[PDB]
Amino acid sequence: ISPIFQGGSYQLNNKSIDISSLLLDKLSGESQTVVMKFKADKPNSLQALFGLSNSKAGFKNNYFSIFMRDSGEIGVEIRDAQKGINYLFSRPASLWGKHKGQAVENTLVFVSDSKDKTYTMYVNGIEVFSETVDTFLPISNINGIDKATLGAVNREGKEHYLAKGSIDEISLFNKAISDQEVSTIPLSNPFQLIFQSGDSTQANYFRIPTLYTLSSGRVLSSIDARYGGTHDSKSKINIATSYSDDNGKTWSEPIFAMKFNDYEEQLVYWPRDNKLKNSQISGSASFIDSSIVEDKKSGKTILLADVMPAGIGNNNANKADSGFKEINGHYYLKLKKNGDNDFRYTVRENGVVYNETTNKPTNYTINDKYEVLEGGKSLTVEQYSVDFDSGSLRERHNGKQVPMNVFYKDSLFKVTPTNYIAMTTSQNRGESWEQFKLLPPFLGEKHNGTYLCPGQGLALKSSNRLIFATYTSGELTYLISDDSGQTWKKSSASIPFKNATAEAQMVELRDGVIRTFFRTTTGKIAYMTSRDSGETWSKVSYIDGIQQTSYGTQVSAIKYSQLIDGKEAVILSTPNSRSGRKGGQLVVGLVNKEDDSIDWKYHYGIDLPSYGYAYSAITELPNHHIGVLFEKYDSWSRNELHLSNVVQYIDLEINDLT
Ligand SMILES: CC(=O)N[C@@H]1[C@@H](O)[C@@H](F)[C@](F)(C(=O)O)O[C@H]1[C@H](O)[C@H](O)CO
Ligand SMILES: O=S(=O)(O)[C@]1(CNC2CCCCC2)C[C@@H](O)[C@@H](O)C1
Repeated sequence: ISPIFQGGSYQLNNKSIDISSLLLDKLSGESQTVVMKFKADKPNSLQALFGLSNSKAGFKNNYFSIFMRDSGEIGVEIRDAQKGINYLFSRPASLWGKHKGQAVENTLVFVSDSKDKTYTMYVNGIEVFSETVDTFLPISNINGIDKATLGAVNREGKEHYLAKGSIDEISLFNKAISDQEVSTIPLSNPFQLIFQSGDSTQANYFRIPTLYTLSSGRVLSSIDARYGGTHDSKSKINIATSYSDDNGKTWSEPIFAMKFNDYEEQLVYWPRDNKLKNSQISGSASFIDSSIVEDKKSGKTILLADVMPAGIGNNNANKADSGFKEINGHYYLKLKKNGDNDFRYTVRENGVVYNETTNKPTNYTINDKYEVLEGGKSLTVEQYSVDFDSGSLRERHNGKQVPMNVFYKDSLFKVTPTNYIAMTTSQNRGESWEQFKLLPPFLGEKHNGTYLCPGQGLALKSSNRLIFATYTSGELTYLISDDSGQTWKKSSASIPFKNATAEAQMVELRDGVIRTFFRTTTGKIAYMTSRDSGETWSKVSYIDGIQQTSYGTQVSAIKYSQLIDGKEAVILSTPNSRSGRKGGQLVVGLVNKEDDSIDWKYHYGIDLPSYGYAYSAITELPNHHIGVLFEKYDSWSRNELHLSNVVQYIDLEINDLT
C-alpha cells in the first residue's frame, strides 16, 4: 500500500514540528503503521519522536507517542481518559546512537493492529515488543485528537518530551502491515547478528560471546544459548558456535558445542514484569561461560565451559566438594544412586560404575556422553518442558524419552551438585564438536571447581602450550596443557580480593611473556604478568584511565599483529563507567619495550556513554580489521533482563580507533 503521509529531513532541535495539517485528515480506520528513520546521538533524558494528541485544556491524558530514553529504551504511550485506557509499552536497550563517529540511522516500525488487537514495535530489524490487549485503542481514535507532532507531545498547549535528534524519513499507513512486509523495509544497521532469536538453537536469549581467529582464517564464535531468560545457571543453557570464512561478513547457522537434553530446547518469551522476571528454570542441567583456543600440534579447536548439574548454579553449588574421589593419585567421578543418602559409587576406567561400599563393579556403565547404560543397554528419562500457562513457571514431563545422563534430575545415578569444567574438541574447525569430557579437579577433593574465564584461551607463539584462565576465591587458576588438552596442570596466582568474579583474559606480549587483564571488585581492571609461559606470576597491578563498577565486567583483550605509531599494541574491550554496564570502549595501548609497560593512548567509544555495553569478545580478523561481538545492554541491571537480539557484532578498522 501507499503511505497516507511521507515526509523527511526534519531537524529536532528542542522545538517540535507541527505536521497536523499534513497528517490528521489522512488518518482513517483503526489500524496504522508508522515507519521512521531517525538519529539521536545526543538525546535528552526522555524525549518523544512522534506524537498525536488532544492539545486542549482538560485532555492532557489523551495522546499517542513514540518515545525514547537516553538509556536507549524505546516505547509508546497510548492514552484516552474518556475510554479509561492508559497503555505504556517499552523495551530497554533498543537503539543505536553513534558508530565510527557518525550518528546511526535507526529504522523504527510500529504496527497498531486493530483486528489482532496487538501493538508491535521493531527497531533496526528487531522485534522489541509485541503486546496483545483485551480492549484495543486505535492510535487515531483517541478522543479529540487535534495535533500531530514531531519531537514533542503537545499537551494542553505546551511541548512535553522535547527531543534532540533528526527524523530523516517518516511514513504512515492506514493498515497494519505484516511481519513479512516489515522484513522488506531497508535497514541502515551498523551491526549484524550472528546468534539470534528463532535460529537453530531455538534459544530466545544469548549472553557471554566469544571470538577466536583460526589459522585457516576462519573466525569462530561461541556463546551461551540461554533458554530460561538471560539468567545464569541454574537454568537451561547450551553452548552454541558459528563461524565466518569471509572476515566476518557472513556467519554459519549455529550448531551446539555442548548441550543437554533433559529439558526441551524452547524459544520462550520470558516475563519481564516485577512479579515473574526472576522465574528461573530450576530442574535443568546447563553449561555456562565458554572459552576457545586452537592447538598448533593437533590442529584441533578446543572449547571449554562450566558444567552445572540439574538445578545447580554458582549460588548453590557445593563449595566444599569437587565431585571426585581420590583413589591413588587418581580422581574418579562420584555418583549417588536413587534411594541412597550418600555417594556410594564412582566411575572408573572405561566408564565402569563401581560400588565403593564393597569395591565391586556393577552392571552399570557410563558412556562417552555421560549417559547411563545397564548391561550395555541405554537407560532413558522423560524430558521436561516449561510454560507460564498457569500464570507462573511450571516445569513438567512432556512424554518424550531421552538418554539418561548423570547430570540430570531424573537419573538413576547422579553426580555431586557442584560446578565442573568440561572440554570438547573439533577436528573440522567448528563444523562438528566431539562429546565433552570433564577436566579433573585441581584444588583437591574438598574444593568445588574453578570458574572458567569466558573468551579465548591462549596458544603461545613458540610452543604447543595451551592456557585457559579460570578463577576461584582468592586466586586465578591457570589451566595449562602441553599435549593438546589431553592432560592439564594448574598454575595458581593469588589475588587480593576474596569473592571476586575475577574473569581474566590473556595476551602474549612477547615470547613467553603473558599479561593477564582481569575483572576485580575495586572499580579498576587489574593485571599480572608471567615471564615463563605461565609457570609463575607477578604481583597484581591496576589500570587507571578506565573505570568499572564495584562488581565489574568481563574485559576482553588481544595483542594486535601490526604496529601502531611504530609500537606493539594491545587492545582492550570493556565498559568504561563507574555506574553501570554502559559506555563501551575499545582502548588501544602501546607497549614500552624497555619494561613491558603499556601506555593506554587511544579510547574509541563503541556507542554513547549512556548506552549499554557489557560482556564482549574481540578478535583480529585475518584482514587486520577488528571484530567485536558484544552484549549491547546492561546485563547487570534488573531492569534489562530477558532482552532478545542484543548480542551484536560490528567490524572496525584501526583508523576508526585512533
Ligand atoms: C558461572 C557463572 O555463574 N558465571 C556468570 C556469568 O556467566 C555472568 F553472567 C555474570 F553474572 C555477570 O557478572 O554478568 O557472572 C557470573 C555470575 O552469575 C555472577 O556474576 C556471579 O555469580
Ligand atoms: O595470535 S593468536 O593467539 O594465534 C590469535 C590469532 N592471530 C592472528 C594473526 C594474523 C591476523 C589474524 C589474527 C590471536 C588471538 O586473539 C586469537 O584470535 C588467535
